[PDB]
Amino acid sequence: AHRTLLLRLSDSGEPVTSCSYGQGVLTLPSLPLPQGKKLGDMPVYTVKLAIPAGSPVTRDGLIWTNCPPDFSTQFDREKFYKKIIKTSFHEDDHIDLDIYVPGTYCFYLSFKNDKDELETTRKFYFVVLPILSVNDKFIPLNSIAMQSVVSKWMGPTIKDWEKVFARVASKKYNMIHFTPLQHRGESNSPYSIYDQLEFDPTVFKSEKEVADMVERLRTEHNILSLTDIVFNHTANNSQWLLDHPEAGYNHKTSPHLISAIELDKKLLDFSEQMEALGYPVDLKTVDDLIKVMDGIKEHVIGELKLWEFYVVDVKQTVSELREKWGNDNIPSKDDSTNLAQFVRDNATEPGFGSLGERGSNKINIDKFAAILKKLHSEDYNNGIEELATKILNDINLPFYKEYDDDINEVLEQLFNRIKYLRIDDHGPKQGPITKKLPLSEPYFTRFKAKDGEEYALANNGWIWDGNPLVDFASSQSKAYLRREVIVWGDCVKLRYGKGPSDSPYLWERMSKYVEMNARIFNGFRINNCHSTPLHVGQYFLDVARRVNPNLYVVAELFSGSEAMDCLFVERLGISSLIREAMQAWSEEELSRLVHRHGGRPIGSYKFVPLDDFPYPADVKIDEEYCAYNPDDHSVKCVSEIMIPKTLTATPPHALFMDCTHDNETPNQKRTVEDTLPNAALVAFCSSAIGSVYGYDEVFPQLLDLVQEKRTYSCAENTGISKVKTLLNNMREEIASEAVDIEDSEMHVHHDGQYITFHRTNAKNGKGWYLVARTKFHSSGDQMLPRIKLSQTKATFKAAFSLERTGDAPISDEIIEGIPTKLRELTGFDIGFDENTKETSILLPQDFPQGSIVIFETQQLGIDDSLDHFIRSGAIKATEKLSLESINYVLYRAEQEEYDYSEGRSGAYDIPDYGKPVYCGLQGWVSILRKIIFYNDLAHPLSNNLRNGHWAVDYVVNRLDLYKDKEGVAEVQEWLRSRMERIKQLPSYLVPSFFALVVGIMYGCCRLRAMQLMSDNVGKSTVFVQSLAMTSIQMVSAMKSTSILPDQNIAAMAAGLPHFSTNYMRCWGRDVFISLRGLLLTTGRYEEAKEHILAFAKTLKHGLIPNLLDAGRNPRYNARDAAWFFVQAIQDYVTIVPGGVSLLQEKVTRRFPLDDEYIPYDDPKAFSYSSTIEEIIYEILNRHAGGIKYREANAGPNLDRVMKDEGFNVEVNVDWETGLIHGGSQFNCGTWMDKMGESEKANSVGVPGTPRDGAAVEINGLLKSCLRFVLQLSKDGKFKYTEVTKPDGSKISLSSWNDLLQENFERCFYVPKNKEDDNKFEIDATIINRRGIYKDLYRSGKPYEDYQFRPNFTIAMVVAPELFTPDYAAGAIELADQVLRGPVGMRTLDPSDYNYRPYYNNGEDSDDFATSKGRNYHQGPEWVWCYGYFIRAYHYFNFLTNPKCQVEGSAKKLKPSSYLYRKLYSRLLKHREWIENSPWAGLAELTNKDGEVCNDSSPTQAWSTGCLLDLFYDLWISYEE
Repeated sequence: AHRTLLLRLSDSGEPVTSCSYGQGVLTLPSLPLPQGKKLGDMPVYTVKLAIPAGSPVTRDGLIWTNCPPDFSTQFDREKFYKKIIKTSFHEDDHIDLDIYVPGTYCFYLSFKNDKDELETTRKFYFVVLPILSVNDKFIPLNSIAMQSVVSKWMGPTIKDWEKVFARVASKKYNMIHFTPLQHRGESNSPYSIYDQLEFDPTVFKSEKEVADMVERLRTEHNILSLTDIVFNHTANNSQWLLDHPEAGYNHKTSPHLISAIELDKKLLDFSEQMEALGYPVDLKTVDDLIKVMDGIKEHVIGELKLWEFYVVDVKQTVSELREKWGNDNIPSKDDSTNLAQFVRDNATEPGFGSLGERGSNKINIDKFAAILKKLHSEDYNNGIEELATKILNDINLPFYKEYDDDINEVLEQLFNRIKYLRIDDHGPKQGPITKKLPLSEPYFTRFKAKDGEEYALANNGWIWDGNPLVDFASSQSKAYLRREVIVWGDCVKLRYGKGPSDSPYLWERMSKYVEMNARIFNGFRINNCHSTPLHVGQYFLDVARRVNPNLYVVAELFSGSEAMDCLFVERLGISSLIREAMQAWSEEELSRLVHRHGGRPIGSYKFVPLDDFPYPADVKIDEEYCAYNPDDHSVKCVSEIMIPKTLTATPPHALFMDCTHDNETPNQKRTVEDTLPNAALVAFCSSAIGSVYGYDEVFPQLLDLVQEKRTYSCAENTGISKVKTLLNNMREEIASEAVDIEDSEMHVHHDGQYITFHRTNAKNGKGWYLVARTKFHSSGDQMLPRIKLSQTKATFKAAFSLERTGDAPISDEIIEGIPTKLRELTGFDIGFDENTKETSILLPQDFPQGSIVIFETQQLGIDDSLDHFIRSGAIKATEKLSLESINYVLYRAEQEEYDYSEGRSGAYDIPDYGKPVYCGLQGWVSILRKIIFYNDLAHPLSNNLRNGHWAVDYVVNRLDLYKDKEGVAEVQEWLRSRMERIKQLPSYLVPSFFALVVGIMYGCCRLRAMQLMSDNVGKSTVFVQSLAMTSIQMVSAMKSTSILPDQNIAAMAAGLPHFSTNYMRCWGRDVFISLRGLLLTTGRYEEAKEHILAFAKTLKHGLIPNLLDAGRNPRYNARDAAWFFVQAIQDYVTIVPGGVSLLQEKVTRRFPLDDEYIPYDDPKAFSYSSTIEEIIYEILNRHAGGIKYREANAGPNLDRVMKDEGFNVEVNVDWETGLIHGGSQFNCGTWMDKMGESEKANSVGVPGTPRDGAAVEINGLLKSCLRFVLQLSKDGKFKYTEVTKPDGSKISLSSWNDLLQENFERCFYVPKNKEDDNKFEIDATIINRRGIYKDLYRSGKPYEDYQFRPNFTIAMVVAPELFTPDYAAGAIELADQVLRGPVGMRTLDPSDYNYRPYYNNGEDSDDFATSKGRNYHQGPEWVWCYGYFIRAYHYFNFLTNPKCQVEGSAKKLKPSSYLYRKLYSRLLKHREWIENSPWAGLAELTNKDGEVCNDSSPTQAWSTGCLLDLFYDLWISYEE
């Protein structure tokens, strides 16, 4: 059915962590194959790789992976396959990795660098666990009970072994771990193997014998099997070690140990001659042990040549010097020792500073002459002897000090270990000399080979602390020399190299040894895996997995850190890590160990796709979460939306051993009674568990793996066997339903000698409660407090006490255990309050140390059908939503909610935190995303969610205000029914289920939006869809305002929250700048029409107003609005199908045509009907014919700081140029309309940026309007070409169009060369940078004409014909370098003297430029200008730079990856902003260089709509 996981990658190809579970590994969940199918019938898993659109990796990017393409292909580690990344700037690309067989797979990405070079990412591994079945019943990996048994002590025959099998089968273990079942060596240690390719001839002969015994275990006792595999060493007496001695580190293969060889055999030569030498041998004399090796200083050290291994032979070099004296970096005595080291780095020969031969380090005498020729006496006798001798002696000064530090560690390590082995340090074991025991532990197992030579391999062991990853036998280490090796004489080196080329027979023999056990057993076990080299373990485990595809791997892995552990688990394919419960020194350490492997906290948050995922409109869905069948064994999606289960790093699985075959007995470390609680605490952990044989049967002491020959007793059902039968059988009931990490929860408590373990299943509410009194020591009576479980019922399951009945039987042929009584306990009182639904549990006074009690518990209100009810129905509930109604479910600012609630409601106040930014689900999701990611159950929202049901009912009771709107009623009922069911749960579970219901409904709403919008939005990246959701944030119906004076309908707000209510909401300039991005790009055609019709009614003076008071008394101080309005009409007709129908739409006009007064009530309002066709011409003709007025109701009651002359602004056209002028020095007719008001700074009524005269945007939009109506008349959709002049003259629209074409660039452009200043009208006394397009033509203050501002880019976008390309490309490149901030566009050139980029509206200081906000447009970085900027930056770079073009499919020149990369880099700060903002949008304004402006509006309509304009450009022109 559906076995697909989603693996999202970053912009650098790295996998993204959906949750923070800690340092982990991309492990895929162990699940049964679909019923009936077997390996190969279908992909076991499919990893969906998600690559971000436009990321640098997509540039000629390839997905490499070592995953076989099909089941027929064998797995090769280093054979990677190619996958083509489908590059797009809008849509992410998904690439499936079909996996047919378990193993270790990895992937990396190759792409074209920014340097046009090739680059590669890291290799990223993910493991697919094996499928463990016994007959035809699936064994989940975390339900494994492993009994580790040792072959030596199981008996003589196979039938004597099957007696042990029947005993562990009664204890209901399902896996047996075999110590190496092979031929042992001269020590009978199970880990020193004679020949790895034959089994113990005492027990088995052929492979068939051991293989049939294993298959008998599977069939008769339902028990699987695995074995220890030894890679690091072999026995010291192997007949194949005589044939192939190069398999170990010898003087040929590893020459550096030659010095260590001659020191080890300098002790096997002294330990035998230890009568007269070292005369007091076994005399236990601490005050004479000095003398014991004070003579060794001369017995070995003095007889080892002062060690020429380091030191250059001084006189044998002067001999070699005189021998061959005939054949500008030179120092002198002035660099005393640099002269010496000059030879060390310029005159030494291949192999210096290198341990190997006795005379390995030497000198190059043939070029020593050429160097010494450019020196002193060209004749040796003259004292060059002593000179070179000192030069050489100076060279050997560091080697001598390297020697003294070496020797000190050689003997300091000796007189410290000699003590412990024999002398009573803490563990005594005396002994003088022999061959069984010597003086020095053997360091180099020596023998004679079949080639006749006397070889010298060595043993292996473990240094105390030494990277536990380096080879002490390798040349990098000096441990065998300085005697820093704790050796095992039983075992001998195994020298693997960089591959099979360094030791061919060793790699070939271990290959057939590994695959021999892989044919038989279900898996392996690797002791000291951290010491086996990585490339060695990877190869042989891959060979094993080719034989046994379901190979289960256990490893005792204690590397340097958790990261190194995860890397080994990643690459090797380890399926389980060994944890030892006996390592806990105290009760607190045991509860902490139990805490790590117990599970997740109770009431943990559940993952959900939120506002960080793409929501493709064309997505498959489980309409009622019902397309699942239990026999399919599919991994389930989170909700009705079929976004597959996420693949995230999880901690490597664990196999918790209450006691291994290497650690001491409970009897030894603690007491015998601790065997019962220590095993119960381990068995309650949500992982794999195991135990050594004898732990359950309470053997007295740890069995010596080397010496002991006694056999396991046949005494059945001793000690814990009865309890382990109960525990293992209980875990078999649980294993059927528990699946993933979010599905098993835990609470663990430690109170003195008691440890509480509460195991809970998060799906059904079932659980187990374990009370375990530990017996680390007999430490007096201790009473445990009353146990209180909230909203839970408890049931007694079982209870036991373990008591010691005397000491252990002493025998010489059986290993018998300490007698133990197993008494069942009673007295536990379980009280249940039928009101508070609280269960109390009291322990009885007869509960001695070493006892346990188990309860079956069930959380109230939870059943198996809860998860289905919460995850279903939400899509059908959103079926009737609309792009308007979604605004009331997801957003609504607090002021927006007061509008509907008359100021009673508002946003929920989270105590100790505050209120969510929106009232709807977005306000919750913005807070919940970080909470779920970190499982922050301590967050104030998490605390409040379990403290009461207030937030639960707040989500449902809000929608009573908007119940009548489309689809809101059914959305509320879904929330009502689900939240009602949630309140019936225990309090501590409410937060997890609250965030689950909210996220599910939020996802269904966000998907509903993408479906209602157009394809370009509904198929794009998260960033584009996040931008598009701002359209829903701003378009809402209100009560206190609207866009129509008669009705309350949807109205685009300027920004939230401060531009949302009353007249502060609608602004004509803001509406029509954002109309194309928020409404046309998204597909809201009918809503964009309503806004055009609404403002068309409010035309006066031939001008569209900025401040719209819903069409009653609007403010007409906007010289910009009318041209953004007539441009939006052009954008409407260009995009909307059948958009020319808008021109003949008839709006009821309002204030009379003759620029009359204010009669909203007088019947002269609903009077002269006007079509959009005549409204456009009414604007074009009224500007040309001349306008002269003073604002209606002029006086303070409109602008109480504007001056008397400021109220009479006006406008007309200079017909020698054809462009529009207007404004004055007391004006603010443009978008930079900050009016001063500071009385302490003396600026009341002074505008900060009046833009009088020819504005670039107005003239650019005018040219766009003229070009629009000209082609419109060509198609018979515009009747008019006559334009009246104040006198009465007439000019055709084409002539006015050509006038700007001939004169616009002439007036505004400032040429780079001083030569052509005589053509572009420039007074060079007032100029700053050339190559710039002007900001204003003939303004009041002429220096404001030649200022670098982002406004000229509006003209470049709407009227590109006005620009010669080379001038426009160079001018916008300067803006990229000078005026472009990270998110906003600098409103004024930083090099200017008026540049103040910090905006503070409350400043009272006496600064004329900064006080009370005059800076508003003189430095601050605005985000919407960035949209118009990057739109033209894309356009003119695409036309100018040849690097920005590449071949177009079917011959249509498209942009290049070079340009897409430059566009993508400039939007990263925007995608970051909308990602990490409580308001899901972009700010209106930003202080200098990205600094947050507190006074800026957090989400603005035209800040995002201008970015959506860019994406629509790239889509509508290329993506066809």
